[PDB]
Amino acid sequence: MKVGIVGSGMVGSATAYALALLGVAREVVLVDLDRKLAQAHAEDILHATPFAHPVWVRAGSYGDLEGARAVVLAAGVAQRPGETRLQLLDRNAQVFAQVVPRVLEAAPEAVLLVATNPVDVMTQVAYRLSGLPPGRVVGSGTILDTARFRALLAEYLRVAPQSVHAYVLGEHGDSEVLVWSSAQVGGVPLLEFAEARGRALSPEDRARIDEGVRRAAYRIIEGKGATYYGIGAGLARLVRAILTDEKGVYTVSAFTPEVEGVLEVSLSLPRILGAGGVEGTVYPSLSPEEREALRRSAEILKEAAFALGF
Amino acid sequence: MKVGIVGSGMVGSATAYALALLGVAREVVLVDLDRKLAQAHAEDILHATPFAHPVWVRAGSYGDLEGARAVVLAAGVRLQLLDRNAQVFAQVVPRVLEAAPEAVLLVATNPVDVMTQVAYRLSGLPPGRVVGSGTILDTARFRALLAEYLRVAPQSVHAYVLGEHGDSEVLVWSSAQVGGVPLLEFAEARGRALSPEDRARIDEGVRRAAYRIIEGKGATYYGIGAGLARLVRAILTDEKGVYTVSAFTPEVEGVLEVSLSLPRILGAGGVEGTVYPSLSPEEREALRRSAEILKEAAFALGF
Amino acid sequence: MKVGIVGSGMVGSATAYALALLGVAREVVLVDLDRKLAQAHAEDILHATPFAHPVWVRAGSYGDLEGARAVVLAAGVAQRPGETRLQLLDRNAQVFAQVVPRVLEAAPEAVLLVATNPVDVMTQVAYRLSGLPPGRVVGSGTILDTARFRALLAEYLRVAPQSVHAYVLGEHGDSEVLVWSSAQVGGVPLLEFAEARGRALSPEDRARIDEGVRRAAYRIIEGKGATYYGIGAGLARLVRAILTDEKGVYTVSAFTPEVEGVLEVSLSLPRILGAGGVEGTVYPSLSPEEREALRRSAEILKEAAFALGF
Amino acid sequence: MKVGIVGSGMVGSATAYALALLGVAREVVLVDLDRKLAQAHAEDILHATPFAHPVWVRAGSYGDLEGARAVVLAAGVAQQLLDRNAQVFAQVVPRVLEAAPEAVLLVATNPVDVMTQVAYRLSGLPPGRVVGSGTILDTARFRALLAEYLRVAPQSVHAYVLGEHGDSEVLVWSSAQVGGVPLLEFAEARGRALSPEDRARIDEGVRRAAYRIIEGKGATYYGIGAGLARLVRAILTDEKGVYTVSAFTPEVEGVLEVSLSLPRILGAGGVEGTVYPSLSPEEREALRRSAEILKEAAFALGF
Repeated sequence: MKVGIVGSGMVGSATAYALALLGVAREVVLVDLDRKLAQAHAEDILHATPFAHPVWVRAGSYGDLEGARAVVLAAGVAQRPGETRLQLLDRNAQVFAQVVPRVLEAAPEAVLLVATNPVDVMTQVAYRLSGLPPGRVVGSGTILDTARFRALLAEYLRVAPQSVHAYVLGEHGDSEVLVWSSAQVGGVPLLEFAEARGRALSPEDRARIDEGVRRAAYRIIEGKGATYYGIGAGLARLVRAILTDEKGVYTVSAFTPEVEGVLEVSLSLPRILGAGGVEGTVYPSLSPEEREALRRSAEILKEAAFALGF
Repeated sequence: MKVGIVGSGMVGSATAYALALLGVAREVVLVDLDRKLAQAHAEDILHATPFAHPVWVRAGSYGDLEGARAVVLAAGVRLQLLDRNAQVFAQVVPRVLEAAPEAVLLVATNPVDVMTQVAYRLSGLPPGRVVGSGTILDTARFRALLAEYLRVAPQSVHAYVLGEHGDSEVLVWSSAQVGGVPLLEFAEARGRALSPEDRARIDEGVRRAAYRIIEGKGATYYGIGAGLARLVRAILTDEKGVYTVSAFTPEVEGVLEVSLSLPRILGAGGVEGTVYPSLSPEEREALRRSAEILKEAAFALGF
Repeated sequence: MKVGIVGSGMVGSATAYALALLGVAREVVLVDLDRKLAQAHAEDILHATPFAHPVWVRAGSYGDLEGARAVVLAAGVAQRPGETRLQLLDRNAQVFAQVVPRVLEAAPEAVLLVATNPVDVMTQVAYRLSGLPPGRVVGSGTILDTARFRALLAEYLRVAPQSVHAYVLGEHGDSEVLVWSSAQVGGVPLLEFAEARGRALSPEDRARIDEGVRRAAYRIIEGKGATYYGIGAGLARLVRAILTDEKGVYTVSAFTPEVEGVLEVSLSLPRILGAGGVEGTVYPSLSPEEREALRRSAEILKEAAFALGF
Repeated sequence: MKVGIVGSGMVGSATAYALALLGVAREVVLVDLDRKLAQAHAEDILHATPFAHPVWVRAGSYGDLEGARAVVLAAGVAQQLLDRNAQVFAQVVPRVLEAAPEAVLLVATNPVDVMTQVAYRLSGLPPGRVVGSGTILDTARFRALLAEYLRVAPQSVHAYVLGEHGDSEVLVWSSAQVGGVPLLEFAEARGRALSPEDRARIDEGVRRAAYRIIEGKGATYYGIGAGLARLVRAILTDEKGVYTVSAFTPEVEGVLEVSLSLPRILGAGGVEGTVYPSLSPEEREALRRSAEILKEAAFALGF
């Protein structure tokens, strides 16, 4: 099976590196305006594959994305000195306007998996441009924050992460929501389970955890200039769900008819991911304050789509 | 790390095979009165290892269990039968713990809940240290069938089978989650409302599995072999994962000092916590009843 | 991908088990005239799968082999009281006469993987009946013995097994040829490597090791009646090689035009195994002594097959 | 087990990432002067681990290297550079062994062959304990291109690149083996004659790889990251596998006291054996000269 990746900076290349080291697919195709950036990365990574799995990583054009069952969009541009947010956004919006049609031309039946930040808006942009059903365009969304939330929760409780069920919903960013209230451990309420043991989650712990989750990206960018390793592996996992038609549940961003009163916006909710993209939503119980933080996350996101016209 | 298995019949040797194929442990020691049987299974399995993982599978004595961090008891021979097996354990358990005072005991011998209770009493260890495979195959089969019906990955399905492993085990439909939401509410949102005949169909698939396998081939071993290996992995890696395994428990639904499957946290010291699911009146009554026959079976046997 | 197995005894079922636990194919189909036996084994193994990899193991008919890319033939009958080896071979050759056309009817593109003993003659039988090119019919042959030879050499030299290249060739069994002369480690000749390692490999070490390889099957049969775990995993690896078009080198049995002058005979030589089965033979340097042992191994198989009618 | 990585740039951080995704060690510790760079890379990678294996990646000081079996030195500093880096190693090496006295030192810093010699002198350890990545990438690429050309699994191709990592490295065509048989012979059997033209194409493919990668992206790190992770794994598992890595060598073709890549057996204590292949006159002579230039470079820098 073939995976494509458009955009061969750190995020696209680390995604290819993850795909190869985990042996997710037999073929990975890097596509980038800078033909020879794509080539350098592809060849650097090919040097790694003998020490892991038989995986054919190459640089390529959109035509070489033929039969790709999933195409990662980590396209976009290197921000400029003094280039504002909204400015960079308009630029990436225009990159996608060129990327999406070309990808879908070579790989009509590919799920499009959007990585480019801000991921929720770029997801909505690629959805509108694709002219596809909304399930076929999936954004990586909050998956790393969700998993980080699970990890920190599992740690404090002393149980396996895979026993912890817990979400981060909404915008991938400042307004994301940690769903404390219907989080579970082995199928039962989490806060309550904690309590029945050593100590219930304290105010200090909750916000130490909230800060562990919420300001991770800021810490990373502050210290090294950008995040890419984390999302590389998260994208690989999603690619894996798509190629194997897993139908696992992931907090990914997609176009959603309505949420908490807000209409036609892309954001992360728990969704079932398979060979054709997201194929069902799993809406969990929310508390009134989580519900309200979500409406609010949706609206922020809706307004950012307005400013781009999508 | 070394794993021990006492009893080199089909269940024990299949566990060794699953351990080796999955690469769970670097060293696996099969111990059996019939030494030549243990050696033959060990060597057969050793020929497999170049095609999987570096795992030293061998036959040995009780003393070769020294330093083993988990030991599987698969040494099985009506409650006359159940009497013979308790006699065996009265030999096995002291000799395992002599060579390996640190080992978590993983009871596989039928009936597993009773034998888990007897292993416990004989051990003199704390209760978390003696763990019976219990209902893990049935719980997983229950999740598998539900996942298929719902068209969702089994890992998103949290459903339990609890109590006594066998005919009277309790499928806990009532509080089953999926994606963290109620099973039935999720089932409708997938356009597959669970029908009492669906519910009964699935029930049949879980409950009658072992009976079908025995009718066709005379014994079951492939499933529990892999299940025990997964359990051994949990112990060796101090996973603290949740598994519906049997352990001596102070009280279940009023019934005191009985061994049976509940959702339990499993790590390097054995089970170290219970995660008690929500039960409906029917299920609870079933469970308390299950707990009762087991309590007095153990009691008939002097345990 | 789908793999079929005909014959659901201990060899066929242990093979299904190894395929499931190692996650080799998405679907495994066991076919046995004794349907309740096939069904019992498939369902026992299906219960293992939640603890390893998603694999659909099921019992079925020849018709259910359709689209299979490899079918393991572990078909056969139990020796009766006072029946000769050669009488048994008759009855088994007859089992293959029924099996082979039915398998090919339903999965005309499958590589056939023969496991039934004596594997070399049975490979010749499968090949003649199939009507297929020689590359399509492959016997497991001596892969277990070759693997053991290497493991023993490894442990003795203190070096990783994958660094040791030693072959067991010819007829699977007492007649097999351990190729000492051209065995190499790290590319260079075994016997100095041992030297420049502070292990000389007295003639007593080679005798120890020859007994280790040659007499394993006997020891196992004497202690438990049959072997199956070893070949179950050996076969699973051959299947993986076929499904991944690996073109790896294995000492497996195939119909060979000429070996040391003996014509049209099946036995193990080093062979390249890929999606179409064996696609090349690698002939290692042989010593006068080994060459004559191989020649002689070949002509006893040639006779036995012709005497059988193949 | 714990692995240390000193130097948290792209090589050091790609290595930790490789180690994490492949699930090689349970603890990965990153050490860098720029504490925040190390912390950021570590936290970035920690976010990946839920989607691969349970691995604890973290920033730390030399003290946190306690009990590390292997420590990667990718501490080259941004640009006489030699001298510069030679000083770094004078600081780094003593600190590491203080925390991790059984630690094999794994030099990644370029030029890797001299640095491996540097690290060795300062080590005060047995020669095998200091191992430089050397030509492992080029050897693997050489095998990959040959496998591709001959239509055969890479695992079957036994071919080495030896000597100095870089433009004067030696492809050992003469004694290369596929499936145990001489290379050129196997090419025949395949009907895939290795002509001078084909060898030139393959040579360029191997020799000019890093050049091409530097030109398109500015630096190389993904490949060496996975190669180092494999070397680390060999060490942690006491594999005793054969790798073309750089190590201090008493004499090579008559040149004395020089560090360069030869096939070496790699285990828990570092390299514990050298496997010297047959060399054509051309190759032997090219290797001899390379070794000269290195032993000189080693001596002139003060090692």
